[PDB]
Amino acid sequence: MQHTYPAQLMRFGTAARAEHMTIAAAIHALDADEADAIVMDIVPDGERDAWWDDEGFSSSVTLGQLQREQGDKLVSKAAEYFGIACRVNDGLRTTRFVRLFSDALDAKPLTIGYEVEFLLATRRVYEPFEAPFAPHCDDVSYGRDTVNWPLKRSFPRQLGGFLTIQGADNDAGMVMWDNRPESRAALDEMHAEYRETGAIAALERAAKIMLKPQPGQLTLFQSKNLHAIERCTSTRRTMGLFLIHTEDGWRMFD
Amino acid sequence: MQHTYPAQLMRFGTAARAEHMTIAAAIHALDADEADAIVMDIVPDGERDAWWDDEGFSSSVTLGQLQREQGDKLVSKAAEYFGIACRVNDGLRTTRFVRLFSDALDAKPLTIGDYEVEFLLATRRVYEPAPHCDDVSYGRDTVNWPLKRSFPRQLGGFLTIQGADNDAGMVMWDNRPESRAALDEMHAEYRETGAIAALERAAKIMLKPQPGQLTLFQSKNLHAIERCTSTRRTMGLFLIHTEDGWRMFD
Ligand SMILES: [Zn+2]
Ligand SMILES: [Zn+2]
Repeated sequence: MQHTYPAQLMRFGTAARAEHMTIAAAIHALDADEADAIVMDIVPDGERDAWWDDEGFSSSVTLGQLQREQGDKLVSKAAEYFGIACRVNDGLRTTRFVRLFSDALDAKPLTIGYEVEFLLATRRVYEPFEAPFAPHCDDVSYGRDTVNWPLKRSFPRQLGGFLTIQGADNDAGMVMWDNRPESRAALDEMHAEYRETGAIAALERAAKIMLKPQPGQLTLFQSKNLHAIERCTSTRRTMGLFLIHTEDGWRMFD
Repeated sequence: MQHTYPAQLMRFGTAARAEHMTIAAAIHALDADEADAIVMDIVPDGERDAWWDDEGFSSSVTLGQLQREQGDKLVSKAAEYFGIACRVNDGLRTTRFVRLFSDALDAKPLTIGDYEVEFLLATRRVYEPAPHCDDVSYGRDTVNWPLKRSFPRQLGGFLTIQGADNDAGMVMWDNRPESRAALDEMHAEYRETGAIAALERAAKIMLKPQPGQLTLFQSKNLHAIERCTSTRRTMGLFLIHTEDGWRMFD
C-alpha cells in the first residue's frame, strides 16, 4: 500500500479538485484523460536538497535534443544518446526520484529493439534568460527527420513529471494550453510564427492553465499539450522524466 | 620487452617471407603498406580454449551489420550497437585478445560523438558447417552514414581458436572496391552470372590460418572465407590508425 499526498487536479476551464492521492492514482487519472495536470506535495520542507544530491545522479543528451537532429547527425547523436544512457542509468535507477515511479507503477526504463535503454531522467538547471519564455510539446514520435526517426508511434497520454527543487525569485512557473500540435514540423512552424510575429495566433483561441509549482511539488501533466516555462529571474532547479503506458507496462525516459 | 612470434608475411605476386616479430612490428609493416597480410603464431597449443573462455567475454551487432541498415532502421540498429558496446566493452578490454592490441599499439576503442561513446571492441565468432571488403566508411545508406573517412590501411585481425577439418582458410584478391555500392554491384554480378569478371586475372593470396594463429590483413582488399566442413571458431576486430592513435572496433 502506497503513500498518499496532497494533490490538485486541473482540467481546462474547471476549478482544481483538491484530493489526497497516491502517485499511481494521479498517473491513472491522467492516463484516463480525466485530468490535464496534477500537482502533488511530495517532499517536505528541509528534505528537498536530499533528492537533488541523491548519490544516483553522480556518474547530458535528452530525447528532445535527439529529435532535433537529422540524417547522419541523427545517427551520430543516437549513438551518443544510447551510449550515455547505459553509463548513467545504473545510478539513475537508484534515485529516489526514479524510484517514485518504479515503485508506484512498476515502471521500467523505455527500451528500443537485444534491448538497450533510453536515458531515465535528468536534473535540470534553469539560469535567468531574458526572453518571452520556448512553447513546445513533448511526444516521443516527434522527430524532425520524419523518415529516419525510428519511434513512429504517438502516445496520446504521454506524461511529463517534474519535481521542483529550487524556485526562481519571481516564482517562474508553467503555462499549458489546450492545443496539441500534430508534429515536429507543426511545432517548428509555430516557432517561426513566434520569432516573426511575437505571437502564435492559434493560441488566442486556446484555454490555458497557469501553474506555479513550488519546491517539493511534483507536477504531472499531459505533455502533448503545448506548454512553456516562464522567464526565471534567478536559478530554478527541477528533476524530471516522461512516461508512456506501453503494452508491457509503464516506461520512463528523458 | 614485448613478446616475439613466428610470422609469415604475404604480398600479392611476391614470395611469402618468414620473419619473427612483435605484434607492433607486424601492424606497422601492414600500416606502411609493406605487407597485404601477416599470419603469426601467437597462442601455444595447450592455451587456446583459455583465450576463448576469458571472463572478459562473459556477456552480436557488428559494424558490418550496422552498415547494411538504411533509414530509420539504421538509427534503431545504431542505438542497439552503441548500447551493447557500452554494456560489454569494460569486460572486453580485459581479454587477452583485446590486450594484444591495446598493449602493442596503445590502441583504444574507436569513439564517436560532445560526449564520446565507444564502438564495440571485438567479437567471438562461431562458424557451423560472396567476397567482401571492410572499410569503416562503407555504410550502404551513404547520406546517413556518419563515418566519412576511408583509411586505406584499415586492418582486420582475427585469432583462430578452432579450425575446420578441411582446413578451410581465406582468399584475398588484389582488388579494392571503392564504396559499398561498388561491392553491392559485384554481388549482383556474382549472383547473376556466376563470377566477378574483374577477379579472374587479379593477383590473389591464399591464407590457411591454423588454431593459435593471428591473421592481420588489409581489410579493404576483397576477401572470402572458404566453406568449412566442421565448426570453426575465431575472435576478431578491426584497426584503423586515426589522428588520435590506433583505434579498435568490430
Ligand atoms: Zn515539455
Ligand atoms: Zn573482414
